[PDB]
Amino acid sequence: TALVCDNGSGLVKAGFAGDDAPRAVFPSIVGRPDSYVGDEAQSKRGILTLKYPIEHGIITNWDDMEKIWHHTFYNELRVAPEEHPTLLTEAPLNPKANREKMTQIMFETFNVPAMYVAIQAVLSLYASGRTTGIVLDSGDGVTHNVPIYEGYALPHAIMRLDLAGRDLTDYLMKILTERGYSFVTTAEREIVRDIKEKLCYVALDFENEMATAASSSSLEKSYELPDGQVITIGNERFRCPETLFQPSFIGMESAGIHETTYNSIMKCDIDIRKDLYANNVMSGGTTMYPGIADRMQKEITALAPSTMKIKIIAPPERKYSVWIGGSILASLSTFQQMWITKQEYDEAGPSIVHRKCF
Amino acid sequence: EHPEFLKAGKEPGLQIWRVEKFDLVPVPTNLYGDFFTGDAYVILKTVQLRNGNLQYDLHYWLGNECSQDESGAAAIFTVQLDDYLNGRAVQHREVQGFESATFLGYFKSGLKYKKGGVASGFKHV
Ligand SMILES: Nc1ncnc2c1ncn2[C@@H]1O[C@H](COP(=O)(O)OP(=O)(O)OP(=O)(O)O)[C@@H](O)[C@H]1O
Ligand SMILES: [Ca+2]
Ligand SMILES: [Ca+2]
Ligand SMILES: [Ca+2]
Repeated sequence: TALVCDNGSGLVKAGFAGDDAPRAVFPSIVGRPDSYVGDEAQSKRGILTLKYPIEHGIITNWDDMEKIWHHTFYNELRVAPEEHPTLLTEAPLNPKANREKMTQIMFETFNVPAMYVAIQAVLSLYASGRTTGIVLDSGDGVTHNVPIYEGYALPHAIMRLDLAGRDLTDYLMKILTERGYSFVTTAEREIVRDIKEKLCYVALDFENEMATAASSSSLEKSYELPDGQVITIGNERFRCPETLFQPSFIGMESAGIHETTYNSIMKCDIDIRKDLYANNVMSGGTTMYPGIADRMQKEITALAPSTMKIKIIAPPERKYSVWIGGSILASLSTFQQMWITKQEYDEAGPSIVHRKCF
Repeated sequence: EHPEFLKAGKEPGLQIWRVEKFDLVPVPTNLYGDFFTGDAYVILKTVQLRNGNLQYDLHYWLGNECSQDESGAAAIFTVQLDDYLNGRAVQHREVQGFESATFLGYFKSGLKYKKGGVASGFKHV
């Protein structure tokens, strides 16, 4: 049985190929005073220094990443990695040296019999039953637009936006404090993250919603804190994820996700653009806000020629789309010869990844 | 190296496979046109070119009740088959009830739907 590991900036999603979901999902955090990983590192944070080995989807601390992988194999999946072919995922535009490093560690440290690296956004498109479309992938650290044609991403047209879940959590903290409460500490950050995931939504028309919020209490919701206190959240519910469409909310001069999507499509060959417009696939935890698909449909419609057929696809399981695509791919009868084997690695070294894995 | 890849697009005509538990399985020629709505299929139409070469259109057909592993596999198999044919196939996504005119054209007595199909390849978590 093959393994599938999807490493993100905020969360590791890991499991077995052929399963419909990852069996292990945990924070991508390593703590040192001789090391703790994930939830156990968070609960003991007062006595250690915490580090995130993945920043904006890219691995930047290889010592800490090895610990993430060790913990995944032994503590979470409880496997002997030397027994299992392992599929890993990577960010769009992952540097060549990083790909090689990933390969080196898997074969030389964990001694896997076989490995493969796949682009996250491409796996999500496959999971939606598509070979052509544009993916909006938004997680905890980074947001990408990735146009894909007949199975393969178009590198020149990929857009990166350094605004995701973490920033939205921090912003909700700020505007709840401005409302009258006080959310500031690291323990209060975890509470706000839960409020975000439970109560936030995207307004179809933001200014209309801001008017409804000030004239009525129909959009207000109550949330019980862990100490027992009950708070009321009003326009903050939709103002938080509006930041995705209006990055100026947190002082960013970047275009919103609707504009980056349009921009990405417009960088692609004119003959494929229609297929892109009709296949906008959303993936990642930060696309989980209710109403996001309806709003994107509205915004892209306003940007495109009036006769353009536009469709936004937002699968309920899109938190795990990348992982599920990997599970499907690694399970295929045809995938057996696509793995990089230990033998092939011994013959060719780490550069084999550039020839075997697009 | 997959047996069915070796057989794909050797001569003009129509070839149909069904996604069955992460594998591509040939559909009996007598059963062409009768699609299980709980399943996904890969269809290759091969046309003789005047130039001696062959023209390839790959269509992946997705039944209303097919499982995520089946629709996912049908799409990936399509990419892999296209790659195997040196990129020369044109890929088409065909959704039950919304199939293209050319796809519907392949079945001279008209395509029909039937409820049911093969079980999912996924292990449930
Ligand atoms: N229902 C929800 N609504 C809004 N946000 C959510 C929801 N569920 C999860 N999130 C957010 O999604 C983020 C994690 O998603 P994901 O696992 O796709 O990111 P990642 O892969 O760790 O990061 P990246 O892809 O940026 O490297 C967190 O910020 C989390 O708060
Ligand atoms: Ca991710
Ligand atoms: Ca089926
Ligand atoms: Ca092609």
